[PDB]
Amino acid sequence: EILDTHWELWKKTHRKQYNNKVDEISRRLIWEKNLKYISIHNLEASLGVHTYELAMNHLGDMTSEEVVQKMTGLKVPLSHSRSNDTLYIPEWEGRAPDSVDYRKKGYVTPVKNQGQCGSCWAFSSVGALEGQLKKKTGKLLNLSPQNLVDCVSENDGCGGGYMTNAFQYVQKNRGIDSEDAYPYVGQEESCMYNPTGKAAKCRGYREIPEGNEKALKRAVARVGPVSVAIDASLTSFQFYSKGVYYDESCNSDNLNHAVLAVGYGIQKGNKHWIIKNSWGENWGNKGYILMARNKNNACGIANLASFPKM
Repeated sequence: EILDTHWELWKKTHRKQYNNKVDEISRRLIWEKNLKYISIHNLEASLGVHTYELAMNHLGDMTSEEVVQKMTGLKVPLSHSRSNDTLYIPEWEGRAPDSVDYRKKGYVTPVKNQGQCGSCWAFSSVGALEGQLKKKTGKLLNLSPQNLVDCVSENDGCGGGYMTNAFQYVQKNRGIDSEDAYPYVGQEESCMYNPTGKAAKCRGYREIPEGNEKALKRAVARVGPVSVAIDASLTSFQFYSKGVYYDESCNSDNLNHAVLAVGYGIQKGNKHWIIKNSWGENWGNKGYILMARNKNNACGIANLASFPKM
């Protein structure tokens, strides 16, 4: 009931300003809605209606359609399907483990905050484009998603874009800078790539078969981090916190987010997919979210995946 005092706490805790009480008391009202949702959901879990738990994050004030409007970025491109093309990837008749995590392997890097910009496409590519720089150079550094943002003329930069276009670019341009020499700002600028700061390179990419969650599983185990696309326009997704994630409402045709599969595995009876995100370290479980695996292609986890070849 003392929500009055707390909202302030949750306010100060973050960078909540709200200049002019106009929107102030408004966002706070929405806060109560979400907070309300969490309460219910987390109760339906204790009973066993769901298999995951939710909690408040720096996105309490915002709303579902909002984030899906200013913190996504995916831009499903034109046709490409073939299943025998040049960039297609047909795993070889070998064997795949039972569970892998590319974090314990130091193949992944800390999570960042794309911010209020459709930099998901760049943050997603700048992730797999990293896991390789480790699996070939042995040294893992943090590339720059900004680089692509204001350089990949074929992508709406802060306005939207795809991944197979970044891999293509980073390559065709002869190299991608490094966040250490081109800092992300989250606003769209002028391509100021500095060759004198090459961090990685590309020689092509590969599109994982369409739908094959099995192909997704082997690719990650044989190649490493894999840039994937998903449907992140659900309240359950936005307030995730722990446990495997599965909402029977996620759509396989509404792809609006691009994340990174840092491996897979099973947990407490349910399989899963370990995914790194770009919504700050506060979101979910320190930045990653366990997404149901081998469960009818939830949120289209294996609908539009791909990775670069260093």
